[PDB]
Amino acid sequence: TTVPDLESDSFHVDWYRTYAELRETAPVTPVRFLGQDAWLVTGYDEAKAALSDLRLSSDPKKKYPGVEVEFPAYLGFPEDVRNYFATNMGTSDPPTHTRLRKLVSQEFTVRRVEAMRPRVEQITAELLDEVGDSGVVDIVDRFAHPLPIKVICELLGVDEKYRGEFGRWSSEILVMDPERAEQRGQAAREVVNFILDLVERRRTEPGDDLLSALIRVQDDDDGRLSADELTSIALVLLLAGFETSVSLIGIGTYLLLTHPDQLALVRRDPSALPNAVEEILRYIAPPETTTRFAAEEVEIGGVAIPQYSTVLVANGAANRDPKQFPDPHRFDVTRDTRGHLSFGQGIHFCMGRPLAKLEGEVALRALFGRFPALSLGIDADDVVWRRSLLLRGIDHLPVRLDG
Ligand code: HEM
Ligand SMILES: CC[C@H]1OC(=O)[C@H](C)[C@@H](O)[C@H](C)[C@@H](O)[C@@H](C)C[C@@H](C)C(=O)[C@H](C)[C@@H](O)[C@H]1C
Repeated sequence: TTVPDLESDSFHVDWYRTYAELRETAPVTPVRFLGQDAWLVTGYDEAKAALSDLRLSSDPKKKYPGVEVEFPAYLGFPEDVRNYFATNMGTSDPPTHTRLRKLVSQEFTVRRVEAMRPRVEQITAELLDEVGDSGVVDIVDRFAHPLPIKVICELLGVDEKYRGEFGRWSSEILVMDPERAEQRGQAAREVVNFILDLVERRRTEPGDDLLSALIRVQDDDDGRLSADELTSIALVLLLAGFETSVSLIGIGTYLLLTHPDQLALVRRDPSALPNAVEEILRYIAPPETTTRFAAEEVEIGGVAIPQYSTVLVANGAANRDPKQFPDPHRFDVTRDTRGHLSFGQGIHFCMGRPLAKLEGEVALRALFGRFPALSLGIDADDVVWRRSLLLRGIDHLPVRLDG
């Protein structure tokens, strides 16, 4: 009877209990969000099927007779701005998707990511060197945020003097508040103008960075990245390239800090960090929901999703489905996390997984290694969770360097 409003506090306050209640009733239920009807998928089997069903399109640019396609994530976005944000792998369906992903896969490799390991370690050490030996500091502004932003900038050839503004615009983009739709759309245009210039500079002065490489990437069959494709891929790589890791590092720091046994365990055993990263992602997936558009009627979990429906796959909620992950509310750094959906599922499976695990592992290892008595600077229940279903995270986290 009562259709859930994804804007309500129920989805930002102890929201996993809310997901649990829904999943129990119907793993595929109708919901309201940003003034339109949608379907929320909270069951694991259902979410995995949904992401595996190509009839559920990822392309917001496709047009359908009498329909006005509206992806929640592009709230306040002019059409040209949307196109700049949506002409990449994550916003494409095969065959376009296939060639774009393959072309980008030729340069965004494990080798290139591993080559960065030394940089990630040095950047991590320099940031930690600067916070001191004691007292309180905001681990986000001083570590979780600056590390990923510097790494992605180095990967995409973004000179130092051009790194002080986009962080602000990206932040605004993560929140989908109807009240600030205009400010959100304007932050998006700034990002677009920033990318257009970056591409211009890189075309004019090539380097050994990923963007320079993508500008040259080609293949007999796949062809190459068109100007629009190159610009849009660069844009997403920039944002998705750091915001996710910022969430991972912040949430991971908070989780380990608020779970004595898990904290104590990690401090005693190092080789437990890698799986901890996986469990941190399973427990509180940054990309809580991922959007899809039903190009045809699609039945998921026995529910007929009508054609033209907006579908929100609750990746995060799927990771807490007790049917897939027993005692889903227990943060256990030793649990077998195989199968979680925090990196997606299917053809759109995260392309940056290698880099994310590298950053998370290097960051958490260094932080908890450098400060053995690190502790939260506030009560666990007082942490402020970013109000976003697009990318969950923590934007301010006080910590006591010496306990
Ligand atoms: C912990 C960090 C990360 C998480 C949790 C994460 C998660 C995800 C998820 C859920 C998807 C699937 C989206 C969908 O199904 O529509 C995805 C796709 C993707 N991710 Fe990540 N990601 C992370 C880091 C990265 C990084 C560091 C980069 C860039 C350097 C990146 C680039 C991409 C790209 C380009 C895709 C598009 C895949 C495609 O459509 O073929 N990711 N990511
Ligand atoms: C504002 C809308 C966009 O969001 C962002 O770029 C966010 C900053 C990123 O954190 C998102 C959440 C990523 O981490 C991945 C899950 C998906 C990504 C790779 C896509 O391709 C996807 C089309 C995406 O660009 C849009 C949803």
